[PDB]
Amino acid sequence: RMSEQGTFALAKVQVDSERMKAEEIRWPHLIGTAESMKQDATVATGLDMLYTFVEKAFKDFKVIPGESEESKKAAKFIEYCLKNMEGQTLRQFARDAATFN
Amino acid sequence: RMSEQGTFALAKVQVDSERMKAEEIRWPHLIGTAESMKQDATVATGLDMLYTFVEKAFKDFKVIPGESEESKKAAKFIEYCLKNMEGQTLRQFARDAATFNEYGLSVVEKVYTQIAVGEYVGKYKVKNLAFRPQASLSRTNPIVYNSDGSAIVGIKQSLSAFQNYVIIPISRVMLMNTGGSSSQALGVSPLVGCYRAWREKILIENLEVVGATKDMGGVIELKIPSQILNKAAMDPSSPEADMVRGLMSDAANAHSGEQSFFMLPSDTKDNAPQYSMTLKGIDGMGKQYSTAQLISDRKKSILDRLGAGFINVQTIHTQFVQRVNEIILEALNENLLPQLLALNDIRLPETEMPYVKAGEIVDVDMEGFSKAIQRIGAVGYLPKTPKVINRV
Amino acid sequence: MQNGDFQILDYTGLISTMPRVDTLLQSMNLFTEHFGRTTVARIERLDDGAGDIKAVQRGGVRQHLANDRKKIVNLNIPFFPLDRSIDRADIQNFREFGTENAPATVDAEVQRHMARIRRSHAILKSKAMYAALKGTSWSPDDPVSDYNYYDVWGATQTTADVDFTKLGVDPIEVLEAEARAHIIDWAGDNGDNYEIVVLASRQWFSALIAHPQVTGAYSQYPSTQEILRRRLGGNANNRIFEHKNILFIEDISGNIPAGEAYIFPRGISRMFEIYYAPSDTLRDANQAAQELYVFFKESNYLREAKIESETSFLTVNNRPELVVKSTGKF
Amino acid sequence: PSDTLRDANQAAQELYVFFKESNYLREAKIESETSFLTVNNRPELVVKSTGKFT
Repeated sequence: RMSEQGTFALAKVQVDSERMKAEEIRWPHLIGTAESMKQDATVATGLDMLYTFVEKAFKDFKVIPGESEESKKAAKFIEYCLKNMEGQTLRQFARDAATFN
Repeated sequence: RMSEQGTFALAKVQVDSERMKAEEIRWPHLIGTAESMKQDATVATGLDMLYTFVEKAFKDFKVIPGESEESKKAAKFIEYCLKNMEGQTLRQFARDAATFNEYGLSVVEKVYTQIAVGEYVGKYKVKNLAFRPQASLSRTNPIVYNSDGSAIVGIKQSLSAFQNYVIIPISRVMLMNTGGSSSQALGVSPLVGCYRAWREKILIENLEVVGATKDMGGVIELKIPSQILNKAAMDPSSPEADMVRGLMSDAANAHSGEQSFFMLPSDTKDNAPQYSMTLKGIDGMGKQYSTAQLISDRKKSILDRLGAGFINVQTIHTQFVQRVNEIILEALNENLLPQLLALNDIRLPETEMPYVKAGEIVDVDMEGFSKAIQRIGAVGYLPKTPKVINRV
Repeated sequence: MQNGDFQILDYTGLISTMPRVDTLLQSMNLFTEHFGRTTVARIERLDDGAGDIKAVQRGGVRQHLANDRKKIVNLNIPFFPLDRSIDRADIQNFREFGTENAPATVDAEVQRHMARIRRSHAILKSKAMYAALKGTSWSPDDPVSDYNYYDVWGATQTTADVDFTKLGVDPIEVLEAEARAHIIDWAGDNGDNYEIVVLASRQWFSALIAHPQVTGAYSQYPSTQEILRRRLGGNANNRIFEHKNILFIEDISGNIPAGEAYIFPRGISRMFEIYYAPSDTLRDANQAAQELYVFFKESNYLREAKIESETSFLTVNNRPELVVKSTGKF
Repeated sequence: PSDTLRDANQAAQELYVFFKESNYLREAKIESETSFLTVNNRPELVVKSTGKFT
């Protein structure tokens, strides 16, 4: 029928996963262990090369419109908004977004 | 005649298979042993590469309609429903469904909702293909059968998953499993088999680290008459005590440099000298087993089960990914689509059922494809249709 | 196969034997099966009839009728478990006893135990129907039910005794007069031409045929069913005979006491019934019962294997009136 | 954390619940555990108030 019969269990899947980690890589500590890594010349280099191509991809971006005349007008407005953020560019956003690595 | 004369014996085929496993890889424990694996840098890497191509295949999916006009309308509605789940995409579903490569099993529940405003007002979409994590399932009996071991009536979820810090009918659930026949509800995880090799691989790596740390070859040894050592211990304010304290610090700092040398008294009391300084070495033969090649054999042993053994250097890896894609498509084509059309009373013949086709995992070769079109085109065997034109 | 230390020999074959298990009553299909939910059952009786009218003077008093009669009963059901276990020592170093050198496998022992349990359950079910036909339930060492249907419903056991030593008297002339008259007068409903069947011990059936009357009946002209030159019931183990619109059957099983025979009619509605109750398990509790439950468990620690089987049923005879204890004298 | 060997020194959750079946179809059990402390870090800004009535 039209009724959920369960939960995603977000609050449990986390609490099992924090135990099954060495204690130097649990949430409140991983922020420090990341920046105390990176200063390894093989770890920095791997991250730097990854960001090199991510920035390249989101530099010459394009907006693909539909077939109707309404979509073409909407696509032009989208391109203006994404290219006119006050003090921000998609390259900066892409290199901030990619920090989940 | 028209009568069954046997049972699938689901409830027995399981109970033999749980005994014939080492106890660290039986159902209620395998959930922990999987996540205590993965943290091996060869095991993670094999699973990550597998999910890389599974997500790619189910990204640019397509629905292939039939010939009649009715099928074409149904195909369009199917594409809308599969691309408009509230908060879900097929890439997320594909990467949740493919978890049976870790636990032999995957549970997805189908929820339908009515449309309020849109192109198909009055019809029923699918709200979410709700993934039920294997860890949140029942640790005792996950799957419940008939009074006999013939068929499955539903799947049980633990009551502890409804808390912050029940039996779901089988008709609502899409089951995917691998590594076993149709009579093994709890499929065989690809990590079964690897397990013994992973246990050895780890132990050997531990021996290498401690072995390299403890190879004190060339360490400095000093011999001093015990008269000086004993006098210092009982007379802290005697000249012997000062020289002993100097040795304990000078010897620690004894490196090789521009001014390194040694000067010792040359007195002799017996066949052996009073003072001496020698650099130790292994009096015999060193280790023989060459633990390096032991690890390499076990790494190739693990990656082969996932088809990703080529990193140790159409392919085996590409054919392995196709297996996972086909299992997901069977559940999607045969369990969701017929039911989804039934709710919106779209009843069609067998030959007019549309089906979903996954994308291609290997990129098209521009050099090969361009010259393939010419060779077919120069003879006239290629039809003039927009389908061919849009391929460029 | 190995002979003495320095010699060999040839293995030839295997010989196996097992006692017979009877299925005649099962074959006759005289018992209807009911699958309940609880362990208690109810039966409703409603007996009616009529009286006689006496003459009275005209214009005076009148006469009045009586009323009907009702009865209600309740019953319980017994339980029958059966378990066994398997240990390492039973297969550690024992040769399979089949091929020359195949080691003993757990599967073979499991199949042996399956066969033994099935045979035991079949034997118990067979004995249950024989006990029920005699007018009492089968529940050894379980005085909880011990139901004597003759006492429970209220009745008496008709004898219809026969003597075979009188060569000048046909035994059938007593069976007819007593048994068939009693059955007709006690059918309860308004029927006709009920079929009569007889179960006889080996001694009784054998003595009956040898009686001079029966032999003289068929000797002087062929007729059919040639007793003298053919065999009763052909080559089958269970002999069959039919004389004077009656069917006679020999009890190979030997459950019937030697010399005794039971006479009962066919066709009567709901004379025999059997009920099954669920087992003591959460899966089957309060559910629909089944004929037999079998379970098997392999220890997750690899050091044990166990087998489990249980069942629960009751056999009920709803009319003790229509069973006659024929007894022979020799 | 709960006292179970799964999460010894691993993490914490508000409420753990477990359901068990004997696998012999003859028994089941229910479990639940919690472990928490309620702390008022500043016992300075809570003021008692007692009242004499009548």
